[PDB]
Formats: sequence, C-alpha cells, structure tokens
Amino acid sequence: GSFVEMVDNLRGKSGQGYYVEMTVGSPPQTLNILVDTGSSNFAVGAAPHPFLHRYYQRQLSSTYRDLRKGVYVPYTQGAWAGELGTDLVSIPHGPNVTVRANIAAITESDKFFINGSNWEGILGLAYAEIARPDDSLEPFFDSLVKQTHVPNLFSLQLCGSVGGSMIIGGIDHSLYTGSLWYTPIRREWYYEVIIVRVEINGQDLKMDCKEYNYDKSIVDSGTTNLRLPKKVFEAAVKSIKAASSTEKFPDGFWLGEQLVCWQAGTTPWNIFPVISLYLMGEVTNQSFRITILPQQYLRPVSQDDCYKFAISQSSTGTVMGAVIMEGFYVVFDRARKRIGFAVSACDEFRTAAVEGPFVTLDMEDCGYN
Ligand SMILES: C[C@H]1C[C@]2(CCN1Cc1ccccc1)C(NC1CCCCC1)=NC(=O)N2c1cccc(F)c1
Repeated sequence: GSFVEMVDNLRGKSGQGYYVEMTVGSPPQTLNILVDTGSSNFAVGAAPHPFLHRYYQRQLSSTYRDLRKGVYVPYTQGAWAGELGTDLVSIPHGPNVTVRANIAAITESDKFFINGSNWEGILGLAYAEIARPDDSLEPFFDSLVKQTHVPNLFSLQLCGSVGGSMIIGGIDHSLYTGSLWYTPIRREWYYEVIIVRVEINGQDLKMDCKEYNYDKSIVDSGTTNLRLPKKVFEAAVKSIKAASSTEKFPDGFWLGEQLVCWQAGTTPWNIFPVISLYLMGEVTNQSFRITILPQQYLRPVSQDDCYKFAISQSSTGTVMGAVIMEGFYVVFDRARKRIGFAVSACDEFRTAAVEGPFVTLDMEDCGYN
C-alpha cells in the first residue's frame, strides 16, 4: 500500500499509552509523544523531570516563538503547567510535511508523566472546543490540515511492549479485514459518539440507552479502560459476574482493587463473556455492533500472568479507551464527521467482530442534552 511508511510507527508499554516520534524545532529535537484522541493540546516536557529521558530545549531551537502566555491543564488524575509558543513540527514516520504548530512547553506537572512509559509529551488529537487555555489555541491536527494538502482524516491500529500504526491522511487496507462500519461524530469537541445497545454474551443489558451516553460517550486512545457511567458499570458487572460463574472472583477484582493471576498460558479466556456495544449507524434506524473479547477487557499488569479488570466506573460519561480500540482499526474521519470501526489485522474459538446492519429504532433518544 501507499501508506506503508506509516505502518508500525507507534510503540508503548501495556497500560501506559501509545506514542509516536515527533521532531520539533531547528536544529531537530525528536521526542516520543502520547497519541491522545481524548485531549486537544500539543504539549511536551520542557525541563528535567525524574520520569523523562529527554525534554524540549526551547533555547536550542532558532525557530521557537514564545506566545508570552502561560497554560494550565488540570484533570482528575493529574495536571501540568507550561508556556505557550509555536515551532516547526514534523512526524518522521507520519505525513511528509512540516508545520508551524502551537506547542505548550511543560515546566511543572503533577502525576502526568508515567515512570517507564518512554513518552515525553502528548499529542491532543481532539477538537479546539476542549483546547486549553481556550478554543482559540489551534490544535495540531487543525494546523496540519490548514497548512498542507494532507486529507482531514487519521486512523489508528492499536495492537495490545506494544505497537501499532497511526495513518495520517488516509486509510491503510492492510491494517484491517472485512468492512469498515461508521458511527457519526455527534459533536466536535471530544470524539463523541452514541451507544444505542449493550450486550454481554448476546444478552441485552436492557437499560434505557440514555444511560449509556450519560453525560457523553467518547472514543479515547489516551485512556486505558472502557469506562462506564455508575449505573451502567453496576449492571454490566452484575451481568459479567453471572456469565463467568464457572469461576468465583473477589468483589474487589470487578472494582480494579484486586488482581487475579494464572500460571503462564492457563488463563481460562473461554469462561469470560464477549461484550457487544451497538453504535448508531449512518442511515435512519440502522446500527452496527463491535464485539470485545476478555483478552481486551482483562489487561496484563515470573511464571504468573496477572490481570486487572479494565472496565471501570466513570462520573463523566462512557470512555471507549484502548481496551475497546485494541480489537479494531479505528478511522477518525474528521472530513465526514464520523468514526469507522473494522476488525484489526492485529483465540481459536472467538474473535473481535464488527457486524451489521441491525434495525434500532428511536436512536436519537439515546443522546444527552
Ligand atoms: C489527557 C488525559 C486525560 C485523562 C485520561 C487520560 N489522558 C491521557 C493521559 C495523560 C497522562 C497519563 C496517562 C494518560 C482524563 N480524561 C477524561 C475523560 C472523560 C472526560 C473528562 C476527561 N481524565 C484524567 O484524569 N486523565 C488523566 C489520566 C492520567 C493522568 C492524567 F494527568 C490525566
């Protein structure tokens, strides 16, 4: 294929995110950057930190332009503070272009960088509406499309030391099998989508579909888990427990407070159910479903394989994190305001699936207002 040089451009450590090499400034300064569809800022570590192997040195870059404005980005689990500026940016294993982009130089942080993750910055690929300090700070992808002829689309193949591909400007047919099924991007802020039905081993969870998207459902490459709103998490855990009753697990396992380990190569994948998420399709009353295996929602943490239940509670809507994305080739079709899912080219009894079409009525009632 024509996008061959972008294949395998992602690396990472299990549960520590996927990173791409990005070259900043003049002379070049290459750093490993977290690929995050759940945020909108391009920000790099710019001062020594115990968890950083390297950092951006603005004084060494002749093309760096200080924007003379600070920036602060807080989250529930951590935060960072820095200085705004612009500099020349290229992705050596990405598109063959160089752009002048906004860059936040991280000078201080709290619980943001991960010890041993091998990444030193973050590439927020979501929209300007959630950019900090505000929506006037143009995200990297917007700068890329405005300054070059690169098509307004990117796609991600995250393979569960990890690897993957970020194809910028198109779709690589070698990265998937079967058909690509599209769900609309409801609103351009996060990559917001609509889940219309949930099944555990083919059994309908039978909740009002508004609950699946309360207060939003997002596609986020930067979040490890499948995060579910409290009511949905509780019903989904109750159903998963019942479907996996051939073995008993402590309550704390389902809450992520306890891990369960098995002798190398003996994990009884067959005892755990498959999870199906139905997404709103592109045609009236049409939906499709994506099916997740336990190999995706049970994440590996000697002669023992330890696992964490990677489905967790949220009070800020559903988050379809790397747990969900890892079974699929995911297309962020920004030009047509849609997200595509296909079976990824990366057991003997079951496989992750993308199936359709299904008839689902009143799907418009599933969205939060
Ligand atoms: C950007 C952050 C935002 C993120 C999820 C992960 N990415 C990526 C990431 C960053 C650092 C380390 C690991 C992942 C988040 N996302 C929410 C989704 C729902 C709607 C509200 C936002 N909440 C958090 O607390 N996060 C977080 C997690 C760890 C460290 C950190 F500093 C922040």
